[PDB]
Amino acid sequence: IHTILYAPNGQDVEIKDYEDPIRDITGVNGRLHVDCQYSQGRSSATVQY
Amino acid sequence: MQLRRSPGMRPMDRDWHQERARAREQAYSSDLTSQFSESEIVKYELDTAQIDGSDNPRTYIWNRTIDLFGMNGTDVRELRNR
Repeated sequence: IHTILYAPNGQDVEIKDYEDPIRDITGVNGRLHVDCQYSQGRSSATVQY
Repeated sequence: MQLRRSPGMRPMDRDWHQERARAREQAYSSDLTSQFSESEIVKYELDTAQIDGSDNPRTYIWNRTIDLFGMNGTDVRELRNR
């Protein structure tokens, strides 16, 4: 089972601070690109109630 | 003989330039009669200055009645996308 992480500005989560150029507002914004894929789904079993 | 007011000499007067620069900066419209003295319009040839309010900074500065966000005094021609 693969978790695939992509980030344009590094390896991992990117957090950016900013001021609004006009409005006396400050913010913080996080991003990360993620997918998850089985290489072999047969390698896995759920347990059911 | 030429005098500083005489029509062929106006372009050499520093003050004719400086006052035409003022007139462009203080106007809101090409309507000179409303905004200037007859004396100023004649002395500085304001008919021939490209006065239209496009050079006045107050055309572009925001001045809203209520200012919750510090928006007042911002000038649109200083923004990122200008």
